[PDB]
Amino acid sequence: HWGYGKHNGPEHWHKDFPIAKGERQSPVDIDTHTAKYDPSLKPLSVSYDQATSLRILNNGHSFQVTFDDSQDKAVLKGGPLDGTYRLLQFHFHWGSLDGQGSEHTVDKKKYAAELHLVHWNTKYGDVGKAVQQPDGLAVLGIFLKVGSAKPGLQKVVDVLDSIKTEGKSADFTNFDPRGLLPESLDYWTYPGSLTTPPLAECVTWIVLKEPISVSSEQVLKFRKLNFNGEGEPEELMVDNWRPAQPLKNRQIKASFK
Ligand SMILES: Nc1ncnc2c1ncn2CC(=O)NCCc1ccc(S(N)(=O)=O)cc1
Ligand SMILES: [Zn+2]
Repeated sequence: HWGYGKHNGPEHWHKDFPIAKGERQSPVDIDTHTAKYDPSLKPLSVSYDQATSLRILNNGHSFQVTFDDSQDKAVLKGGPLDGTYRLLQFHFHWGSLDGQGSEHTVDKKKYAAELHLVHWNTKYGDVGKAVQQPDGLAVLGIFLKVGSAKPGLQKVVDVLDSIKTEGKSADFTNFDPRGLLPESLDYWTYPGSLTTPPLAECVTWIVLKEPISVSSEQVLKFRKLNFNGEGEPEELMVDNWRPAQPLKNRQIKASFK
């Protein structure tokens, strides 16, 4: 099955998922000088005060924190979106070294990691129906650079030792995703895809201009996780990012001058 190694990595995915070579694939390079400022874009509305985190899980390609999406508790609206999108989960993509790990790039610059907050359009009732729609999902992407620690991330990194290998999970309640957001909600947006199989072309991407800073000790804890299950040869969970895909007939818009 698919992964991030030499023999099953991103250059192989198109064999099982031919949409990998489609017209609106993600991630992409964000050319900041070619993005078009669109003063008709609204501010993003991030309403996370009633978020209910449930569990944290090593799924073999990342780790994810999952939320109760049975009600409008933590929702994204506005920006380029029509309607209301419910937070399902967040996860990260990261590198073996600090100069790579993000999926999106900015003027070809790679960041150490990229946070994805995954939301689905309540129009479609469940995330399985939403992935089959061109406007089914909205993913909020946030870049991580290495420097000062992000205090709001520490509760996450401290439990990773308990989900080291594929398939492990743990309860993970009362985690507040607002402690992962940067000051500014200035963003770029473009139509795209999931960055892991099935690579469905169902995502409105909203990528924040301002990265968050995390400490070296925080990102090193990411790099101790395992792709493998317990009892298999240890393969560190690093470089779990898809590289930039061709922009083709798309324009990236900016909410900011
Ligand atoms: N816990 C849950 N409850 C209900 N349904 C759930 C679920 N977990 C998974 N499903 C199905 C699902 O979500 N498929 C989409 C997977 C996805 C891929 C890549 C990106 S990415 N890298 O583009 O952001 C983001 C999301
Ligand atoms: Zn992702």
